[PDB]
Amino acid sequence: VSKANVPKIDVSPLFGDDQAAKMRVAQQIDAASRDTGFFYAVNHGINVQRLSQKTKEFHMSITPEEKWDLAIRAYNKEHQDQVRAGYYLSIPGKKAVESFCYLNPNFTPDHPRIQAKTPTHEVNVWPDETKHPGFQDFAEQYYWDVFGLSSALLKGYALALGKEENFFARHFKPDDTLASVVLIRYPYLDPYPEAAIKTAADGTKLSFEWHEDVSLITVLYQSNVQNLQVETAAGYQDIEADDTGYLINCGSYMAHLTNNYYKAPIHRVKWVNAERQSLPFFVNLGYDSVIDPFDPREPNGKSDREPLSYGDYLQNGLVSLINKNGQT
Ligand SMILES: [Fe+3]
Repeated sequence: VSKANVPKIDVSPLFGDDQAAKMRVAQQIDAASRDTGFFYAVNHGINVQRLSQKTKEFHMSITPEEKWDLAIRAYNKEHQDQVRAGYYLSIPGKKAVESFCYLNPNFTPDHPRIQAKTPTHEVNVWPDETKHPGFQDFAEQYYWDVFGLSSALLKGYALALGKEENFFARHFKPDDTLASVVLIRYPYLDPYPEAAIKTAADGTKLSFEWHEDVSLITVLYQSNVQNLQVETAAGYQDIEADDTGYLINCGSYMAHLTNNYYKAPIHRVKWVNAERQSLPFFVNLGYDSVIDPFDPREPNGKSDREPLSYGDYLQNGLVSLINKNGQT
């Protein structure tokens, strides 16, 4: 199995006003997006040591009682309003992964999308402050820290495609973004439950099967344990780990609006028996956000693809992904 070319891109110019330096970053983003589809963002300014530490404290200290109280509807019939946000339980002996998902902290009962009961909008659920002091504060802060990095990355993608730098970012707003953070624990288990290991067609043992991401872009921090593979025409290639950088890829909404010029890379998660974290931030726009599709290959950029509302895209995509790769 070969190793994927995943460049490390210094994204710091995207926070500045040196326009030529931003263009040189955008060229590297373009090149990566047309190759394997992945790159590492380095010099990003986020304290990822604190993120990993606080996440570890939470996963290791939460109890079965608390997990039921926080569980999404798939695990607790009482929580009919929690489809996205909450705890995703492991099943001892059957399912190893567990995770906690939270959404825009601005989604409160006062928010009009919550008042209207618009699909995909939910109010976050949190553990008791006294049992997990500082966790909610850290998690909400982190949402806005990674929001800020993601805004900057969206400027790079816009420039890469020959658009003005706010082309995507103007639709990525703190008041309505459907973006999510997922705090995923992959445990060390001995013996490891065979039910939690899938066998790929090529024989590889997997924790999560091939998929395209449901996102505009995905902004991922992982601990330093190699696990990801990307599909190329010549087969799957290993993505090397880097626990100081963020791993970035496009989701299927980017592929739609660029007429597959920037594809959403197909990728999968190898089984590795090691305690590790996987902390994605899924960059989603607003429920009514629409970007007119275009084709960067054409002189006039004309595309015959229908504009797709981001909310309808996200509702369909989240359900499709559960149906194909299983309830996480
Ligand atoms: Fe993915």
